[PDB]
Amino acid sequence: GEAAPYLRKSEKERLEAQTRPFDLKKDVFVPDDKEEFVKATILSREGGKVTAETEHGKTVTVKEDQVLQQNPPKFDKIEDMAMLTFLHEPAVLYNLKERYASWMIYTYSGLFCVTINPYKWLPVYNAEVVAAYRGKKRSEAPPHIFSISDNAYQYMLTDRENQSILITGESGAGKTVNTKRVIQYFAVIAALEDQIIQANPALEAFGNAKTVRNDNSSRFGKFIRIHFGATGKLASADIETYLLEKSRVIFQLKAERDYHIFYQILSNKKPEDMLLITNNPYDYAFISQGETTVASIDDAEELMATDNAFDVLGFTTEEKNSMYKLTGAIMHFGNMKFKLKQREEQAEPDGTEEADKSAYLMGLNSADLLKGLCHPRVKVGNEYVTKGQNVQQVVYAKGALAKAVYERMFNWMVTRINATLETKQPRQYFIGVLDIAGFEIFDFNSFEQLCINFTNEKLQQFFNHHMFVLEQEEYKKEGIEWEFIDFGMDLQACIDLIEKPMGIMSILEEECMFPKATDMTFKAKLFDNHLGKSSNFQKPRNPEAHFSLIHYAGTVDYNIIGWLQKNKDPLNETVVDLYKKSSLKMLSSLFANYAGFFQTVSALHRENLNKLMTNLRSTHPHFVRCIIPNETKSPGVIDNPLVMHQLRCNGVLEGIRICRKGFPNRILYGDFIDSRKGAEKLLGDIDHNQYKFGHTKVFFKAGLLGLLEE
Ligand SMILES: Nc1ncnc2c1ncn2[C@@H]1O[C@H](COP(=O)(O)OP(=O)(O)O)[C@@H](O)[C@H]1O
Ligand SMILES: [Mg+2]
Repeated sequence: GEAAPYLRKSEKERLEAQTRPFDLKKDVFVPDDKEEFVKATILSREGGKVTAETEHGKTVTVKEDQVLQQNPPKFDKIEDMAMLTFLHEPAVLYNLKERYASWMIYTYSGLFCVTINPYKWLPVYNAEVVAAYRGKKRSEAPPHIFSISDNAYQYMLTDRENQSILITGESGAGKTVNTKRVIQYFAVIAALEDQIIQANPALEAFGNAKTVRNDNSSRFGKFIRIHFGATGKLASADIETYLLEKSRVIFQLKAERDYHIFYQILSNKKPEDMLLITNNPYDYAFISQGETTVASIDDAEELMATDNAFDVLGFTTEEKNSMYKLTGAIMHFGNMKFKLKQREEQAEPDGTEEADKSAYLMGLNSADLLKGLCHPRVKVGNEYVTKGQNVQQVVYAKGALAKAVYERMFNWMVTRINATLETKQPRQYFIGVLDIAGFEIFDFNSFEQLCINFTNEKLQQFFNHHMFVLEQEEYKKEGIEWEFIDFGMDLQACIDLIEKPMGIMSILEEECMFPKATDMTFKAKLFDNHLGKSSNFQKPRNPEAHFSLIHYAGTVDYNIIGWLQKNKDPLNETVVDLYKKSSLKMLSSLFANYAGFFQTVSALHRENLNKLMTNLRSTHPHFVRCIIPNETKSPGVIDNPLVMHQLRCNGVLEGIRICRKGFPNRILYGDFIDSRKGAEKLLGDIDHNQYKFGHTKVFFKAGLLGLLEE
C-alpha cells in the first residue's frame, strides 16, 4: 500500500462528501458590530453588493469596497491558505474551523505551519506515522509537525547549514507538546539515545507546574539543540533554561499549584519516614493553598515516570535520594515559627521542627541556621555587625533560601543532563527547537510575567523581521523595483520601552544600585519618564499605582511589589556560608561551585536573550504557530474572537501576502556556457511570464519551482 488507501493516514487527514451544492451561488461573510460572521447569499451588484443573509432578515446593500467575500466550497478545508482566491480574517478562520471540526489541527499558511490545540489525544503521532513521513516533500505530504521537522532536517543536508524550528504560542497553545514530537521524530529518523526522549519528562517535574491557563504550564524557556555529524546521524543534544518562576516555590495564587515534583514525592513511600514527609496539603505551607491534585493526572504514577527517566539518564540511587532530600527540606523550611522575643520588632522561634529540615538538608547544625536566619552577620563599612531581624524579614530571608536552593538545584540538573546528551562527539550541523514560556495575562502580573512578555515580543519581532523587512530589502533593486508594500506590524516601540536607553529595565537597574530607592520611588520614576511621552506605556488613572504596557498580543498591567528584591535576589552570606559546610554531597556542589552559580536579574535575562537571538539569526528559521481554540481548556470548541485575533496579532494573514505578492524563490546561475540567462535558458512550452530580475537574477513566485521539481 501507501498514503492512498483509506486507512489511518487517509482516515486522520480530510474526508469526502457525496452531495455537491456548488453552482453559481456566490457568498459573503457578514458580522453584527463584533468579530463573529455568518454566510450571506449575494443578491445584486454594481457599485457595491446587495447581500441576502436570510439568517434573521434579508437585504443589506452596505458592502461596497470593503465587502470581503466567501471562497467557493471547493477550497473549504484546504491544506495551504496561499491557494485561496479571497483572503481575509473570516475566509481564513473558516478554513481553520472546517479542518478542526474534522480533527485536523495542522494547516499550512504560505510557508510556516499552523497548529490549533485539540485538548484531546489524536492518534497521528505513531511509529507507523514517523515511517510514513520519512523523506517526503511538502506537496507530497499533508500538514503535520513531522513534515515541518522533516523539511528542516532535509534542508540542513541539502543546503548544508544550521536550521531552527520556532514554535509561537500563548500559555497552553501546544508548544511543549509540539516540541515533544519534533524530538520524538528525529530519534526514530536519524538515530542509547533514548535518553534525549527522557530528558524532557525529567525537567517537567521540577520545571513545569499548574497555572489557570495550563495544567502542565512550562515555567521556563527551553532551547534544545539536536546535534548531527557529516552524514546526518545524531551526534548529541544541548539544553538551555531561561526565566524560571522560582517565586512559585514559596507562593502560589488561588486555584494554582507548586511544581509537580513536590506532589509526586509525598505520594511515593521511598523512605517508607527518613525524610519526615506526610500528607500532600495541610502539613506543608508551601502547598496547602488552593489545590493538591490535577484532574485525570496521577501524582503517584508520575514519580514512577520520573524515577524511570533519572535511572535511564545516569542519575544514581544516592543522587536521587539527595535531590529528594532537598525537595523534602524545601517543604520542611516552609513551616517556621518566627514569633516575638520582645513583642515590638524582635523575631524569635518558640521551638520548632526545623531540626528535621536541618537533618535532611546536609546535617547542618540545628543550633545554626536558627541563628543564620534570625540573627545574620552584616558589615557597616569594615565592622561585622550582628542584625536581629523581625518576623517579616525572617519570612522573606527563609524564602530567599528556598528559591535560591531550588533554582540552583534545577540549574545543576541541566548541567548533569547535558554531561550525558551533549557529551559524545559534538560539532557540525544542528536543529534548534525553541519552547519559550508563552504570552501570559493574569489578575496579578509581577516581574516574571514582564520577563515572559518581553521574550514573546522579541521572538514575534524575529518573525516580522524575517517574513517582511528582510525579504523586502532583497527586493529593493533586483525585484520589480518593489513598490514597496507596508504592513502595520512593528513591535520595536514596545521593545525599546522595555530595554535600550531609555527603557524599563535600565530605570529598574538604576534603582537596585540606589540605596534610598523603594517600590514607591521607581514607579514614580517610570511614570516621570514614560507617561504622556510613549504611546505604548500607560499610567493607570486615579486603576491603581501600577503600570500598563501595550504588546502585539495586547496590553498588560504589571504590579510593583518585590521587583527591586526580585531583581537583586539576595541571600544573606551567613546562610550561604552555612550550606557550603554541610553533610550531603549534592547540596555541597550547589553552594561551593562558582563556575556554575553585582549582575542584576534583568541584565542577565537581557543578555541570555541577546545570546539566544544571535544564535537564531545564524540559523535558517522554520515557524510553527500554535493557536489556542478556547480558554476553558475544553475540546471541540473553536471560539470566533479568541482565534480570529491570535492570527491578527501573529500576523498570519500578512504572512500569506508577499508569499503570494512577492518572490519566495531566490537562486543564481547554478543547480540547473551551461547556465547564465534567466529568460533565455529557461524559455525552452508553458508559463514564461511570472518572474522578474535586473541584475543578480532571478526572483520567481512560489507557483513555478513547485512544478519545476515535480
Ligand atoms: N497537539 C496536541 N495534541 C494533543 N494534546 C495537545 C496538543 N497540544 C497541546 N495539547 C494539550 O494541551 C495542553 C497544553 O499544551 P502545552 O504544550 O503544555 O502548552 P504550551 O503551548 O504553552 O507550551 C497539554 O497539556 C495537552 O494536554
Ligand atoms: Mg510549554
